[PDB]
Amino acid sequence: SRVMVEGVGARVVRGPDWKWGKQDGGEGHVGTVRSFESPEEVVVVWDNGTAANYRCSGAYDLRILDSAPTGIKHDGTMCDTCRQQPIIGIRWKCAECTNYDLCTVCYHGDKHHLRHRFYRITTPGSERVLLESRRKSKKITARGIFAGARVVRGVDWQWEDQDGGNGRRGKVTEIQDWSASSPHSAAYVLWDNGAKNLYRVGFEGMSDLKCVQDAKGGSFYRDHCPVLGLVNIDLDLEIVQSLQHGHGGWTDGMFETLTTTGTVCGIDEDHDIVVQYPSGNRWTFNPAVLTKASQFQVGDLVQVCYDLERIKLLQRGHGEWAEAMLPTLGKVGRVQQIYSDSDLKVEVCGTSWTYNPAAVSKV
Ligand SMILES: [Zn+2]
Ligand SMILES: [Zn+2]
Repeated sequence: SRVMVEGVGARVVRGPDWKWGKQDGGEGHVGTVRSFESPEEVVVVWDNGTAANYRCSGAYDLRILDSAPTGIKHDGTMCDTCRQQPIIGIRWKCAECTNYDLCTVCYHGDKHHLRHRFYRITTPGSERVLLESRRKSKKITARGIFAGARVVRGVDWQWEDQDGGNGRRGKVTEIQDWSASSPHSAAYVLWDNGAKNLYRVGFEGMSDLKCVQDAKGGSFYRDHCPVLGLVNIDLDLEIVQSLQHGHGGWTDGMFETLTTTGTVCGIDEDHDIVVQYPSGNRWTFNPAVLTKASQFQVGDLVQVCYDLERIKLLQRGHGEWAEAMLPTLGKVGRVQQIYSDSDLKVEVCGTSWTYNPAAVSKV
């Protein structure tokens, strides 16, 4: 029979029955499952330092953002984008393709087709659950202990005064694997006093760090998470690797580039492109490997499309159509925010709406 996996170290966010205000630091803010008091109650240490108990039965206060730090895996599978094998964490199987799967990073990282509906397979024992397309679903940004975060020592600290002392600060440079069997479970810190090291952020449910300034950890499809209880690359890795022959090559530190937008910090002598990512990493590519787009900027004034057929198509295709939007057609408005799924929050007619970026034009 199916049973709950009491996965200590799972990275979680607030769930559908959440009623505890801003205890997590806000929606999309991340925490670590420290332990289970029972099969109904779980202890979470949020990245902001707050420890609290939550319901994981009948009522569900939490969603799983990443279970990979627990080591749970799906032997006999491979992620067809990044080639992780076995898939560690939640398994995401494309329902519309033959024998195609993604890991959680590639799934939330918008790899494969966003209009193809996936199955969520949370555990090896889970029945597969058909989801809505990512293209039509709400995407938010994770916040907490991620690259760029400003941190102090956390509750489970046992590393002497490596930080220079309790309350001394440092910056997370990179989320790493504490061990091969527990990915995404550690954070490398550069302490302000020049010291540096790797600390547990999820490994064995440990919280060595607490951010005083949380950072963005990339975006995810919130309602696709199971309840508990510049330039981008859109080309298949085998392509990338052989294209990289004589243009910087490939190393296993570059997988960030497959799902994370990087910025062109330069152009070298062999006409290859140097690219910097929020990790702090620089990487060099054959220009073929890279593709650029995302047009608009915050504060841009734009005109809403005035072809109703087209704007209906555009809004529906992106899961954001409402008849109430009719008075915005042809109106000029201001880009308030560029969402992670490329849609736009636009101030128009004294309200805000979410628009497909093709549904507006720079004025
Ligand atoms: Zn993957
Ligand atoms: Zn597919």
